[PDB]
Amino acid sequence: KIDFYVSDGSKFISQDFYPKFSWESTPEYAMFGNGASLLTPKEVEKIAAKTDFICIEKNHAYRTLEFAEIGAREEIKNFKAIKPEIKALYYFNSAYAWPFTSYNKNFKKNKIDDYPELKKFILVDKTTGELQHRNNTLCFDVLNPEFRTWWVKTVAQGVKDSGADGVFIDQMHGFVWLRSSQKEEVEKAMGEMMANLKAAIGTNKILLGNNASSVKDVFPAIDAAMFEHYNNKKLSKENLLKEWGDMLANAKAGKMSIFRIGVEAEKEEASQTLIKGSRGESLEELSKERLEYYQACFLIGAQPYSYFQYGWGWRLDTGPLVDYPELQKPLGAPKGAYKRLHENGWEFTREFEHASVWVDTEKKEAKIEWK
Repeated sequence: KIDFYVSDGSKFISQDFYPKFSWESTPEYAMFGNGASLLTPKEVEKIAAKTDFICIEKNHAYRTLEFAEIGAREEIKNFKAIKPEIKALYYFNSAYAWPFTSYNKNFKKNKIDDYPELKKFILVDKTTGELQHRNNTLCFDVLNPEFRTWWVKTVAQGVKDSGADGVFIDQMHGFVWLRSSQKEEVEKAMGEMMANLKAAIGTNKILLGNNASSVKDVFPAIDAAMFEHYNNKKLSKENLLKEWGDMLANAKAGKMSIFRIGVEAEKEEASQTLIKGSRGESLEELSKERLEYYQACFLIGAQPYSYFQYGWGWRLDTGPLVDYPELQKPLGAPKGAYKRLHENGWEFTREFEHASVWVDTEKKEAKIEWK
């Protein structure tokens, strides 16, 4: 059992441009943005002391540095100055035309008709002739080849401008539910756009596909994938079990996995009715109560170059600054694959050099015993 040992006895072959990795403690990925401001230097140290593998989210500091990719560029620079080994990822959505970057600034209801060349990249509602939207965010059309070329170009420009080590690509679906008859064409178009992005990107850049581990046409192009656990089904005992096999398959293919948990996805009765700072306090408390269970779920399936993300959202103030001491306890190399304790139960165990993991994904209990 070596630091690169895959749970099935095979060996992980990292590429040279990948993030640092070790089993010393629970490996951590942090992903965050704050539309309001840049991180203070103290906050950069807090996050940089937690993670060597970070991603800046869709609107970071846009309200004070005008454009999200300028926010990202600022954090890339601040983190790498103090920790040159840190990898920092840009963010870009494949589907929702968030107007936070310079690249997307014209996808607004007051600017888009000044840019007919860009409007043509968007899905139109056939009955009304109006643009499809969600809270007035428009929808890219992956079936449109001029859009795919523009998008690849735009993503590469953002990575290059920001100096990031790669990009987190969010959304895989291609709004297929609005064009269900062309599901096959949507899926191939997505895979093709992702393949073209990987080729256009510098060959030392990490391409991370959110929820892409099982997206057959996209998998060949990505170096990394996130498991986002955005709903109840994703958190089901059956899907956690599936995901452990997916993490193995990612490892075998040379790819990184991010196992992200946000406790907001539980819809715990604890948060019902609450708003503002009060809702925040309840979600933080819930993250601290649930950490052992969710840490165990990751550890059961952990492979080399897999990382845990934790909190209760995607912001600077939903986890990265929060002290979770169990994520810093000594872990060590795993001692082989997990075990399903007995047939048709949902208890699983795994042992590491400095810890024993038990988790019941049916009754949502866990115990990590630290040595």
